[PDB]
Amino acid sequence: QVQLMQSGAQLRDPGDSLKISCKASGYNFIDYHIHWVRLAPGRGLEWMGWIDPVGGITKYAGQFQGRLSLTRDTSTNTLFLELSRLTAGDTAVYFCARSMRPVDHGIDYSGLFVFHFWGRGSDVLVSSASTKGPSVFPLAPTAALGCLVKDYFPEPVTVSWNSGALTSGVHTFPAVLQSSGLYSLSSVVTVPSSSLGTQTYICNVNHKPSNTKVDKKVE
Amino acid sequence: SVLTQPASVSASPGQSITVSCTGSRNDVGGYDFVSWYQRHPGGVPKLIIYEISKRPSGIPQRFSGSRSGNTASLTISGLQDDDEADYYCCSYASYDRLIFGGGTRVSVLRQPKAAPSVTLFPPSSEELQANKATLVCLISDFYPGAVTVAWKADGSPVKAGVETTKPSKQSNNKYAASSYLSLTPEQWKSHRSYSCQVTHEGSTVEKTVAPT
Repeated sequence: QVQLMQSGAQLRDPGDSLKISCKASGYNFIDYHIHWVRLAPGRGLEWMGWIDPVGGITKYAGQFQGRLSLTRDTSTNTLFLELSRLTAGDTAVYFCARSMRPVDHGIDYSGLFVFHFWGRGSDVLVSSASTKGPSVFPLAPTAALGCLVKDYFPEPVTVSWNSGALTSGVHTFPAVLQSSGLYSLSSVVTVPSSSLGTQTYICNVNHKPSNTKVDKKVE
Repeated sequence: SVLTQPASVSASPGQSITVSCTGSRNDVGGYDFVSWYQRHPGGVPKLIIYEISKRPSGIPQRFSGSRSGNTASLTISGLQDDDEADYYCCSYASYDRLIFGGGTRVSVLRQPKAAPSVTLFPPSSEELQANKATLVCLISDFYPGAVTVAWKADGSPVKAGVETTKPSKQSNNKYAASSYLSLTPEQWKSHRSYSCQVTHEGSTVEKTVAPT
């Protein structure tokens, strides 16, 4: 019956604040410390801090000191996280989680140190884009050749080859998100070499959000 | 601080694996408050072990935890498909801190291991003329879906400007990933080579490109 209901995903500008909420039910709200933890790319889970619902006392992890504020509204059983001055490093999934057991002050703190029930997570992306069309570059060369579809926002992009005629050996990779907050992907085709120079290869890129339709010949 | 875990481990159904979590006397070694969390791709973390070796409700005894010195270990016997996940250790740290490990991908092998095909592209002439440079490392057809990528400029490690994707399941149940190194053109032309190094199941594949 223990449930933690988090607010949803968000897209935020660098320099904005992130505010998320977590509503608790199925237990006596004031008896349990609440933790916030995030899952950030290239990093594992990262503990952010805890809050005591009794008097609102908190403890913040070192890296969030001076930019994190955890609060609570007891009358609505709701917990709030406010994270200030966002950067690209704050793109992550944010979780609230309940401590295992109430604290017995001066006697036992063991239950404070375990995350037992978890919110569903708030998937956050920090980007100051703004719709933006990609720049397309050839990836010059069985041999492998491609197109780099660089710096667009938002998803998606579609790539075909030779006006749709070429499909075998085509591998269009999932996009990466750069610290600029812009997406890039590559599409690669593996062609019989000897057909090289004999055959022309053109990638046809479409980014509907910005209404860009680019053809790029790969020499 | 980040407790140190291996990047990945794998085994077949019915077998056992162990994941280590190495910390210090001010955390794993200093207190009996070590816990482990299981997280499925796209999923929510779930508590598996607490106080080093205790199991909460709903966890079968084939999951077990231990500690030796500053290193905690999670062992999973009788591996099942549901066990494929990222596992994170966590410890209390003095004073009034909690710290996580970097996570370990446990894979439950359901087809043979397959090493990654790696293709590295240098920056295009057109991109350089736009006063920018990107190296593109494409990684395909590997199984199971766990890799790490490191970049070298000449003989040295390069950490700045690297963005790497998570593995994505392909149609054929193998995986694909990619890594991008963003450089200034000056930076690109100032070295004699750049390398993309892809590690998978303990072996590293390396591709190299040169500005000249």
